[PDB]
Amino acid sequence: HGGVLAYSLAGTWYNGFVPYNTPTGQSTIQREWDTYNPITDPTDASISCNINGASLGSAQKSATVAAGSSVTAYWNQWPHTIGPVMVYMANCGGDCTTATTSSLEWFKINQVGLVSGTLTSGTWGMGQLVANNNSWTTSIPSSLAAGNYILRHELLAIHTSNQPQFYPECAQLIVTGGEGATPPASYLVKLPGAYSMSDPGVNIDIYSHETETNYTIPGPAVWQG
Ligand SMILES: *[C@@H]1O[C@H](CO)[C@@H](O)[C@H](O)[C@H]1NC(C)=O
Ligand SMILES: *[C@@H]1O[C@H](CO)[C@@H](O)[C@H](O)[C@H]1NC(C)=O
Ligand SMILES: [Cu+2]
Ligand code: NA
Repeated sequence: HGGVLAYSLAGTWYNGFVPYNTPTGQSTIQREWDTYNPITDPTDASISCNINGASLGSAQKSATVAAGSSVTAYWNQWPHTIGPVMVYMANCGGDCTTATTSSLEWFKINQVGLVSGTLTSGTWGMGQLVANNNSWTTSIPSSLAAGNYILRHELLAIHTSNQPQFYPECAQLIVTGGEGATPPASYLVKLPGAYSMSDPGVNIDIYSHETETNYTIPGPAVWQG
């Protein structure tokens, strides 16, 4: 329970949205997310940028960063330790502030699932996130084409048998520089669309598979540039 409260993007601090408070008056690079609760339906309409995922209009900011830049997301004191961490991006195809995030083409730039051990006693990316000051650091691909992008962080907590808990947040970026590269169509997915309850990593009971050492992370392959 929680989410991304703030960012450090290419050396600069950015405040995130404050959940449970009204969006009126708030100003952030982050899309509006209203509660600490997970999205439990993998096909939920708002799974791209959480509920309500709304733009802040004139108060909506965007972080300008070079392709190749390091981007860090900071969480609350995150209480869950079992499941993957995933970082996605999507071209807004225009202004991000006016973009419907559920219509975008999402590609994955970083993930860490089961690093070693078994589902129930192993090391997960989410455990690594907690251990690293409740934060996750990865780079925007060096080659990425300049443009307007959403940067999306997602935690999939799978500690409750057969109930996935998706915790997504979105931040608006202006990506500068780069080398004009775009991910091929095979890396691109929709949100919702990418996930379902037939995915082995989504509809999972870890407690009936306590010697299992494989975990196929849901969603597409990672596009590193
Ligand atoms: C730990 O994260 C907090 C934000 O939650 C940040 O203010 C602080 O600088 C971080 N500390 C270190 C040592 O990275
Ligand atoms: C682990 O491996 C088996 C095949 O050996 C596969 O059927 C199963 O879905 C995998 N589980 C996950 C969570 O990826
Ligand atoms: Cu929780
Ligand atoms: Na904008």
